[PDB]
This record gives sequence, structure tokens and C-alpha cells, in this order.
Amino acid sequence: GLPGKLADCQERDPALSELYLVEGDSAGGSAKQGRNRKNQAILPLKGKILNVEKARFDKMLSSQEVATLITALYNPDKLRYHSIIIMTDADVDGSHIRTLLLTFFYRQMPEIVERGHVYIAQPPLYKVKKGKQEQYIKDDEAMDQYQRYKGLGEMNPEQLWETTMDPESRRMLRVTVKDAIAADQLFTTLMGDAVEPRRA
Amino acid sequence: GLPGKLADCQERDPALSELYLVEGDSAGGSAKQGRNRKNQAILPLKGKILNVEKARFDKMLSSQEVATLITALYNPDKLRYHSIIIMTDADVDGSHIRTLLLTFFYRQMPEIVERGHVYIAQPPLYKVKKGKQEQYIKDDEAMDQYQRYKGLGEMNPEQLWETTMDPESRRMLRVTVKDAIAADQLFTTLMGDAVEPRRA
Amino acid sequence: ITPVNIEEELKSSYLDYAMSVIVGRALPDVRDGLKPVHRRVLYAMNVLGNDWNKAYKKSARVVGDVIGKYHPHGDSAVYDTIVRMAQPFSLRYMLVDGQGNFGSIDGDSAAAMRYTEIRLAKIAHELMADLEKETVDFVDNYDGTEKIPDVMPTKIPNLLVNGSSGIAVGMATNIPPHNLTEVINGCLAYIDDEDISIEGLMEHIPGPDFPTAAIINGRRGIEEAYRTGRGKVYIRARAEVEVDARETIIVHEIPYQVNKARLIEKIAELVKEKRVEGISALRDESDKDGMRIVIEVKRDAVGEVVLNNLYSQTQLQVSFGINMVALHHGQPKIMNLKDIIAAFVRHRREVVTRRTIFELRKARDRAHILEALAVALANIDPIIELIRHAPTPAEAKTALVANPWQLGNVAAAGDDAARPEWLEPEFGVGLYYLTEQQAQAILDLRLQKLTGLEHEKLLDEYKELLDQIAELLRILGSADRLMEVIREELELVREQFGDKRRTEITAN
Amino acid sequence: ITPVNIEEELKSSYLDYAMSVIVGRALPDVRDGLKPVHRRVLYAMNVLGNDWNKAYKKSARVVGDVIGKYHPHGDSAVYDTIVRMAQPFSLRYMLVDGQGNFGSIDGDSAAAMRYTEIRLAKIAHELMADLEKETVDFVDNYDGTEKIPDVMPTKIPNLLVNGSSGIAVGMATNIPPHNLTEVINGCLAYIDDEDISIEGLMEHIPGPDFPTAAIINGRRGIEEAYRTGRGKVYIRARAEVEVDARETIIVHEIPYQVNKARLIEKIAELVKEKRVEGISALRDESDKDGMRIVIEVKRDAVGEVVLNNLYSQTQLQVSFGINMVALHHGQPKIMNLKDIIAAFVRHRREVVTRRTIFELRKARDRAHILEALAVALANIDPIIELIRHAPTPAEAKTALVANPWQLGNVAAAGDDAARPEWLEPEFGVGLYYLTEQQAQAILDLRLQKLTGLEHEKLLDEYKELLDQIAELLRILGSADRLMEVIREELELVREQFGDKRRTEITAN
DNA sequence: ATCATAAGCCGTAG
DNA sequence: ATCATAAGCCGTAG
DNA sequence: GTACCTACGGCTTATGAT
DNA sequence: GTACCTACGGCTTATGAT
Ligand SMILES: O=c1ccc2ncc(=O)n3c2n1C[C@H]3CN1CCC(NCc2cc3c(cn2)OCCC3)CC1
Repeated sequence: GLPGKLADCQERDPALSELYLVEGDSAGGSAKQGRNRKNQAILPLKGKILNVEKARFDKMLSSQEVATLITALYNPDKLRYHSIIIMTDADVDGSHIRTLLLTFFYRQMPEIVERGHVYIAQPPLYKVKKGKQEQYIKDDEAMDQYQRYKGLGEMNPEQLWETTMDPESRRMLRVTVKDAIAADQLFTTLMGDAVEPRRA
Repeated sequence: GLPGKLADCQERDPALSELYLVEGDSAGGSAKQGRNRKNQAILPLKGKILNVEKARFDKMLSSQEVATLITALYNPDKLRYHSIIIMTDADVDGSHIRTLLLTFFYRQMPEIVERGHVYIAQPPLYKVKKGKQEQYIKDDEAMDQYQRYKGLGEMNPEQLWETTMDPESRRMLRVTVKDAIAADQLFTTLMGDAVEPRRA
Repeated sequence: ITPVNIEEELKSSYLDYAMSVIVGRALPDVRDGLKPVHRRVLYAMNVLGNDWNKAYKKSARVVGDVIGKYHPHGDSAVYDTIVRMAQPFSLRYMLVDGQGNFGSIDGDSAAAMRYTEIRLAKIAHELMADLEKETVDFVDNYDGTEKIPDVMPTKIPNLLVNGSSGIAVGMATNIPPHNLTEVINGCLAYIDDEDISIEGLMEHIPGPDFPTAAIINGRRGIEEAYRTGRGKVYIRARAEVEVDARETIIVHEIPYQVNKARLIEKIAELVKEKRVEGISALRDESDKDGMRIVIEVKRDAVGEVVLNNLYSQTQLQVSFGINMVALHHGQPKIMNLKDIIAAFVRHRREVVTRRTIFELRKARDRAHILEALAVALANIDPIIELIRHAPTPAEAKTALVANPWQLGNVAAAGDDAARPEWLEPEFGVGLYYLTEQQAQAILDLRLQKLTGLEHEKLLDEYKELLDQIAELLRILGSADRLMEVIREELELVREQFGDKRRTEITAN
Repeated sequence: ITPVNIEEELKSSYLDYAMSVIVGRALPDVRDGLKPVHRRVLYAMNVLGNDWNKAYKKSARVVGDVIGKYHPHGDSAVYDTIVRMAQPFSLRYMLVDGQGNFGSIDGDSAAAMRYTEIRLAKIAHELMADLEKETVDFVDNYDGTEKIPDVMPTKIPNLLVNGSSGIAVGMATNIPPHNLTEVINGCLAYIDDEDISIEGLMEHIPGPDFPTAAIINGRRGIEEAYRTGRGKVYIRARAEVEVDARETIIVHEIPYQVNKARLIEKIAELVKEKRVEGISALRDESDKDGMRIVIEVKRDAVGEVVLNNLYSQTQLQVSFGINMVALHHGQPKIMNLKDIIAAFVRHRREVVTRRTIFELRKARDRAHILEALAVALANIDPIIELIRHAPTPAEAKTALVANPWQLGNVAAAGDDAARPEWLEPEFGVGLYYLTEQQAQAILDLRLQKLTGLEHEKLLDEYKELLDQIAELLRILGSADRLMEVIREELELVREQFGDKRRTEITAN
């Protein structure tokens, strides 16, 4: 839990540190080797995670390392790591595991999502090189107007520091709780899942 | 121990069954799929085994599945599997692990070695095909007088039955205990090992 | 720089995932019935240059090449797919002929990927016949540096012969195998008459077929399956009672996709729990002469009641959920038999037409070059002086272009169509002119071409090309010739790879 | 059939194992200093066609190819060897330039073999220069269907530059790195004088060199190591005391092959156990400007006594067991410096001689063909009539063979040596005769060769080949020219890839 | 006397 | 006051 | 998607014993 | 050298509950 994977920072005062979540060994290596060593933290994961709605059982627990490291769970009491960020690759499995983590946070601790602590990262998508001309492209539209990285565990750590985790150049993204709706109900019912993909 | 790996036969009267020892998953599959299902048995292994002289400690025990399956260990009391055979590939690691198993048997249970129960197998070495002309070659001298299999887990199981475990065509080999000498002492002393390889 | 974002974002992300699983991972196609993984593996084995009549190759080369160039999704999945294609008892017509330990019905896993050897089988080259003649479109790879065929130029209706079983996000599919000669007969019947009903097809195609034979009970199941698209069907093992001159049960063959060891252990458990009556022991005698399970009937029992109790409670009778779903033009659609056959025939027509156009154009260009080569071989001497005087090869080419030629009487086809399209009417009006392409073709001769044994060869090749291009223009002419050709090819395929039924459908 | 066998069998079996580990697994060679694994990997990367100035490639292709064709010993070992070659801080001069997560000094393992990319570095092609010109022998692969070079045609004394560390059954080896320019200077000094002593070499080569710099204490160690073949040497970290305008310890660089995290944790443990005195905390500030560890001196302490206590008990000072063992002609022999240098120079002489012979023979055959081609270009007309009349190409060849030729005066070299050896004295006695090879060479002309711009080109090529073969015969003539050439090549290699010392040897 | 609920398995993928 | 014994680590391999 | 167990020799540290 | 954990839908069996 506390040993093994989590490599915390030197700072201990909350409301100033950061935390990340990535795929374990392909990414965590470069993440550790390229991060800052003052107010940064990394928690690698393993593969995928079970849904919370499709199989809800308060005894069903395998990893639980998040619930052990972030707080004691009753979230208002302990409030460590006042800012957490989700990094994941740009492929489709990235979006899948992103959806799983977001539904976990929304259906286990609504307050930590409401007060605006969860953040989403934006890794680049293409690197264009015409001799001296270098260019970072982050989305499809930019590439359209103008090498393809299919995993964070593929670029040099210094490039990772330059493009993703620089407090001067990173472009994060914040989440809100606008309304109380039932999209997460059509998430897993086998009927909405069968009717919702009607994108003609 | 008794479950998991060992797949015994239908016969239960001792002094009529057989037992084999091979590398685990590459070989045991074809061994099971090609053997006989009346009086045959298979016990796959894992990798290598620790020496008995270089590190002798009656508490040092990791697998011990042999000592659990063959008898209860005090070998005269229970005497099941009155005939055991050692199969291993024809490469150099085969000879290495063969030496390790033989020194184990010689330095743990001298009686089972003395009464002539341990056997060594002789897998073929080459297959020559000139149109219709088929030929099995077992040693270097035969190949000299006249495809190369670098593992038992490479040939078809029916070929294995035809060439290695047929009670009509197999060519086994028996071991004896002629004298009480100290070659197994020069086995591991770092001085004999340094002087003995003087094969000019 | 942290712009505010709504939570609705979630939906978008998740939605994207769906659109990438239904289209490109699980659901096969109606035109050739191949998941993209199988497609890329076969294409890689063909490009590597590994046919059936050659020596084997290690799995490491093929797996590494596929992971490197085309399919960037790890290794275990690809090797498992190869092992699945190589098993005899899991496909009606295997595609990858292998050598090694590919497991067996006992549920034992295959050997490591550093021992086995693989190559293509004779039926594999029938899937990929005429691939280089520009019959299908090419799509870029993950980084856009190579090419991959979209759909294979098939000759076998693979979707009905092998079937598939995949699970998407919102959909799911399942199709049984069939027999080859019966499907070919059905296709020929549909080519004979376009407006056939389901009765005739169900008369030509009796029902499914399995790799390991069995017995099927109901007809209502397969009828409702072929007519609508959904249904259930029962699979029953084959066994019989026997008494010597006590009773004994012998089992020869088990249903589709059933572990034998799990079955034996579950029956032992049932006997131990006393839930079933009349079983004393249980023995196995499976050898190289067929599978054979023996069960000793407890004394003073009819046994047949025991047999029915087993059929009721044992895996010896298992259900199967036929449900046909596949992609039609990039969208899942529940499709019955007639639609599949129509789609196959349309694909075949398209492929034949495109191949014919390609070969026509190629023979056209070849004949166009050889005409000028023959004309140059006619007048030999003045070309020699014109080259010897001209210092520059470029100037010699231009001088060859500038003047007309004599066109000796031993030289002097159809009314037209012996010349390409992009050739302007100012070439070849005996009067004759040349072209830079023809010019360098002439400049690239040898001295072997100037004997009394190549002139006749050139004349022969020219006549042969004329006949060939005439025949190709005719086969493009009217649809009747095209349909006759498709008929002949299907009949040849039927005669080559035919076989006999294995299962047996008994009416209830 | 069970023949009785003695137990002595054991010995034989075990003995075989020994003979296969000492020769072909661990101990490197004296001529190029490469384990067989490195050899086969480099040869595979070269045959695959992956040079340094091209795009990268995935590790899967290379690993799969090596496992498939040459090295049948699994996958993990090969990939670990590649990752080891690709690290900067574990070799003085890396060989495989890569891109990805290759670990770091922290002890973190590298990424999976489906993410990284690799290619050769500029220094790699200097190991394999002139490989195709028949300079070394070829040995069959595991099944006898391919070829592998035995020893590489090296240009760099790799054994002294990189060293190795292997453990055999009865032996064990260990060699430190060095610097390149110093070894080249030593080799040049040995070429200048054959009977040099150890004093001069030890004057040209001061001592070892490490990838991460450090400080070395003793001279007796390296002296006894180079003179005999065994010895010990101490490695000491670099640190210093500092006080602002309290005391503080700053550490810049650590010894060779020491985990940083383990060191930090062990020091924390020592402080916690009170075994060492005067340490309050411990912080790290390693960034992209060099490694930097900070230790806060406990107030009222000299600190230098703390520094000496650390040097006594901490990994900051570690020993190293220099022990030189390698293969000379297939047998392990403890060898000193002079022997290594002599072996390298002998290998270089042999390679140069063989390459020169090969190029001589090739240029010879080329000139022999071009002579007859020029003679045929001289007389153009009678050959045209002789071909036009002769119907059969074989008969035309024979007719060209049968008659002599005129040898026009515009056609009419050295006294001899412009003709191959296996040519009999009855060809080319102006009188002149031909040969079937020359005959078909003439019959394989084109019409481009008959302009006023190729005659001068043929004359030029002929003169150039004459000059080249004369020069090659001279360089084969006397040893002095050979030694001059080796000197020039070594000086060029020195000037290309030179650099500066990193460590610093301080006398005790 | 009948029914809502919870578990295994099949195949490409983290 | 000195010594026999037991543990980690380095690199190609199951 | 990821962790443990073995062999080979030559170096250290760590620990209780004449 | 080798074992465990997850996602996606449609089928069964197994079990205690109106
Ligand atoms: O055997 C075990 C047992 C437990 C275990 N736990 C975790 C784990 O990661 N692993 C565990 N394992 C082992 C290993 C899984 N192993 C599977 C094979 C793989 N091989 C990679 C490979 C092989 C080849 C490739 C590419 N990649 O291309 C060329 C042909 C061969 C390496 C990881």
C-alpha cells in the first residue's frame, strides 16, 4: 500500500503537492525519471479495474490501494493531496480506463469531485520535424490545419517534462458536477448500451 | 504435491508401473498426449534444482515434490514405483540437469540406486528423409557412418510414442554403484573444478 | 492554463471506445468473414514469402514481424489466435498447418512460441488468389507507412464455412460451421435462378456441421434460425447400451467445445454425491483409434434410464444459441442466409471485373511496346548508321523520334483496341511514327535479338497477345460470359476440396 | 533392450557441459572481445539492413529475427543484453543507439520490448568494416542452413576499451575500461618498436577509465595488475566540505555500478541505528545539471571525521578485482597487456592481407572481361554479319570462338599480371583469341555502347584498373607499405572518435 | 408450491 | 582477544 | 497487465564461536 | 523456468427467498 509503488515527494504540507495515475511499468519508469523531486507524486496501476455499478459489493475489493493512499475513507475528515491528475495514453483503451476511473470517483466520493480537485491531462499527439522546424501537435484538428506516440512509455523523460508536467507549459483540464443525471445509469443496463450507440 | 502436476496411471500394484521426469510445459504436454494410459506416469519439473553438496541444509527445501510423491522418506519402508526413468533433451543443459538429479539420488537414497531402479532414456538425435527413405539416428557416430531435434517438446506425440516410450522399441539404460569413490567430492570444491578440466 | 470543462466530456470519451470495438475488433464481415487480426496475420505470412510447399519456419519470426509492421497490440493475443487457427478440432477447415504441441481436447495449453513451426495450407492460397492484380483497396497502417488490403479476394464463402464468435460492446454474434460442397451447390442454385425462396436453399443445405460429429434433435431450431436470424439448437452425444453374449455404456464422441477431463471429474462428483444412481466405476481407453469412454452399469439396472438421467443432468447434451450478426457496409445488421449468399456473389462479380480490366491494360501496354520493337528489327542497317553518327544518346533518341520509317513489307491486326487509351491519334498512322518510350525500348536491345530464331518468337507472341486481348474484351462484353466463368470456377473449387458429412440430423 | 551401464557415465555428461560453457557462452576473445551473443546480434542487425542514418525500428523485429535464425536460447536473455548495450552509464562507448525508457542509475528496469526503438551507432560500422570481402571464416548455424562470421574484422581494440565480466564453470574474468586515444597511442608506439618494455606502455597508458568519473587511490594495484594479470584497485567517490560565508557535504558522482536508492536507504539506516555520528538529515537535488546529494552536518562537528567514517563504512569506497582471462586459440590463458596488443596487431595484419588479395582478384577478372569487350567494339561490322548469318545463338558463340580477330590499330599494358591465373597460355597471344565467357560477354551488349561517348569511358576504366592492380601488387610486395597503411588507418580512427579523460588518478 | 438472484465459460484485449 | 560461517551482487541461461 | 525460483566464481559485510 | 487479476453479452446451473 504505502510502500511498494507510491513514491511521494519531500513536501508534506497539503494543498501544495500533486499526484498522478498511469499504467504501471511502461510509463511509471519515465514518469519517475523525468518528474520533479519536490512536490510530485506517482502511483502506477495494473491493467484495468472492475466497474462499481456492474458489480457492487462492499466486500468486493482486490487492490484498494487508492482508497488506502489518498485518504482513510467519510472523505471530509482527511483531505491530503488537494490536487490529483489523471494521465493516460491517447489510444482507445486510454479513454476506456478514463471512463472507469471517473465513474469510480463520481460514485464513491462525490465531494472530492464537486470541490474541483480532479484534473485531466492533455499529452501531445504528433511530432513534426522538417529539418530544424520542430512542432508539437496535440489534437487531430491541429494536425489537419498544419511520428505518432502510442504510449507515454515511449518518449524520452525530458520530452515528458517539457510537454506534460511543466508548471509553465502544461495544459490541464478541470471537471465539474453540473447536474444530477442518469447517464451513469445507462452506463451498464444492457438496454441503453444496446440503444445508445445509434450514431448514424 | 499429489495433485497439480502428477498424473498417475490406472494400475496401482507396484513393481509394474513406470515414472518419468522432464521439463515442465514444453515437454509434459506431448508426454501426456502421447503416452499410454494404463501403467505410465509423468512428473514435470521447473527449471533447475539446487545442489545437495554445495548447500546442504535439512531445512533448505523448496519443491520437495519428488520426496513427497515417490515415497515417504527411510526408503526401505515404502517402495512404490519400482522403476523410474530420467528423460531430458540432448543439448548440454540436459546433461547438466542429469548430473544434478543423479547426484541427488546418490547422496540422498543409496539403496534405491543400488538395487537397480533408476534408468536413463535415449532419445533420437536426427531424422533423415530421402523421399521415401526415412531414418532415425540416435548418436553422432551413426550420423557419421550414414532435421535436428533440440528438445522433446518439438516432435509430434505419435513420434514420441514410436521412438522413446514403446515397450517394444525403446532402448533404455541401467545404472550401477560399482565402487565408493570421491568423484562427487571433486564435484564442488573449487579446486578440483579448477584442475579437472585439463582435457588437452 | 486550466479551462473549465463540463462533465459531459465522459460520454464523448466512452462513445469513442464503442465505435472502435464494433468496427475493428470483434464483428467479422459478410464478404469474407475474417476479423482484422486473421487478415493481417495471413497478409504477413504471404508477404514474408512462406507458401505451403516449402520448409517450415519458427513462430518467433512471424509473431515478431506481425507485431512490428501491422498489428501493434502485444504478443499473447496474436500467438493465441495462431494456435487457435492451427487446431484441427476447433475449425472445420484449418488454415495454418503446424508442427509441434498445439494442445488437444484435454484442455492442455499449447507449447511456448519458441518450439512450434508453422506454414500455410493448400486452402489458404485460395483465400488470397490474385492479390497483386489490383483487385481491392489499400489502407494505411498505424503510422501511415505501409499498406494493408481491406477485404480479401476470396473464392470460398468463409463466413458460412467457419463462422465466428465475438462479443462487442452492445452486440454479440455466433454462427455454426457448415459443409463445403453443400454451400457450393446452394450458390450454384442461386446463380441458376435469382428469385429462389428459402425452401429450395433449405433443401440443398440440410443443416450445420461440426468438426467432431454429434447428433442433432430438433428441426424447428435450425428452421427458425435460418429464416429469421435467431434460434437455439440442441447437441447430443453418441452412445449406446451393450451386453456381452452385464450392461455397459460406451461413448465415442462428445459435443462441440467440451473439456473431457472436466466432464469425467464432474461425473465422478455426481456419482460420489449419490445424486445419480446406477454407476459403479468409470474408465477411459482413448487411443489412436478414436475416443472411447467406458462406464460400468451397476448390476440390476436397465441402464437406459441411467442414460436418460445423464442426458438430463450431464454436459452430454448442451444447447447452442445461433445468432447471426455481421457488418454489411460498416454497420451491424442481423442477416439471414439469402442475404449472405447475395453479398458473396456480388463481391465475386466485382473482383472478376476488376481483375479482367487490369490484365487487359497490361497486355495492351506489352503489345504496344513489342510493335515498335518489331518495326525496329525490320530496318536494321539505317538505325546502325544513325546511331554511329549521332554522338549523344539523347540526340540519337531525338533523331529516331524525328523521322518516319519505311515499315518493310514483311512486317505488315484488329480494327482497333490494340493500342492504349492515353496514346494520342498522332502515332502509328506504310507510314509510321515512334514515341520516346518506344525509342528507349529500341535503344535497349541486345545482339541475341538479331538471329533467325527470335523473329518467329516475336511474331508468335504478337499473335498470342492479339488473341488474348480479343478474348478479354469479349469477356468484358456481355454478362452471360461472366456468369459462365464464375460458374466454372466455383465448380472447380467444389471438385478440388470436397468431402463428406460428419454429423447426422435426426428428426424429433 | 536394457544394456548394463557403469555409473562413471555421470562424469562424461558433466564434462561435456563444461566444454560448452567455457568456449561458447561467457569468456570473450582476445582478438575482438565479444561474447557470441553480441556477435550474432550485431550480425543480424547488419543483415537486416538497419544502418545509423535511417529510421528506427521496433525491438520486436530484431529480437524475433535473432531468435529465429541464429541464437536459439529464448528471448529474455537477448533483450536484456540489448538493453545493457544501449545504456550510456554502463559502457564507455555505447554501440546500440536507442529511444525509449532504458532505465537509469536508480535501478529501475527498462520498458517492455514493444515500445522501445533501436538502431546502430556510428562506431558500430567500424567494428564491421569490410565484412563482405571474404576476410574471415564462416561457421554453420544450429541446423547447418546459414552462415555466421567467426571473428569480426575489427578496427578498434574492443577488449581493452569496453572489457567484460563473465563467470564460467572453473574460471572467471573481469577487465576495466580504458580511453581510446591512449590505447591508440600505445599501439602506435608498439608498431614503432617491436621490443618495447612495460615501462613505455605504462607511460603512454596511465590507467583505467570509467563511464562515471571517480578518484583512484593506489598505483601498486594497477601496476601489479598490468604486469602480472591479477590485482585489486580502490574506487573513491568525489565529495567536499563546505560552509557558507554551518558545514554541509555535497556529493557529485558515485563509484562504478552502485545503486543510488540503495545507498540512500542504507545511510538512512546507519543514521537510525546510531552506528555513525554527526548526520542530521539527508536530501537529494538531482536534476538535469548533474547528480547532487546533500547531507547536513550535525552542529558542532568537524565533518571531515564524519567523512572518513563514511569512507570507511559506506559504499562510497569500493574495491575492484582486476583479473584478465580470455581465449587465445580456443583455450583460457591469463594474459597481460603486451600479449593483447600483439594479438590485435597480428589480427589486423591478417585482415588487411586477405582483403587486398580479394580486391586484386576482383579487379583482375573485371579487366579481363573489359579487354575482350573493347576488342569486340573495335571490329563492329563483321560481327554483325557473322551473327545475322548464324541462326543459332550457340552456333554464333562457337563461330565467334573459332576464328582469330584483326585487333585494329586503334586498340593497341603491363608486362604481365593483367590476366587471371586460371587462364591458360593459349588465349590472347595483332593476334588474339577469345573465350566462351568473353563470347557471351560480347553477345550481351546493348546499342547504347555504340556511340562516341562510351569508347572514351572504356579506355578510362581500363587505365584506371591497370593503375589500381599495379598499386595492389605493390602493397602486397613489401611489408613496409603494409605497416604504413595500418599506421595511417589507426591514426585516422584516432582522429575521428577521440575524447578526453573523465576519471583522475591521484597518487597515494 | 414457484421465482428473483448470483455464480462460471466461451475469445481479443489491458 | 581473533575466527569459522553465512549472506548479497555482478551476467548468460532454465 | 504484471514477480518469484534456480546455476556458475570472486568480492564485500554480518555474526556468533575458541 | 513458470500463474493470477480485470472488460465486454448470452447461455447454463446453483440457492435460498414469497
Ligand atoms: O511464467 C510466468 C509466471 C508468472 C508471471 N507473472 C508475471 C509476468 O509478467 N510473467 C509471468 N510469467 C512470465 C511473464 C509473462 N511473460 C510472457 C511471455 C513474454 N514474452 C515476450 C515476447 C516474446 C517474443 C516476442 C515479443 N515478446 O517477439 C519475438 C518472439 C518471442 C514475457 C512475459
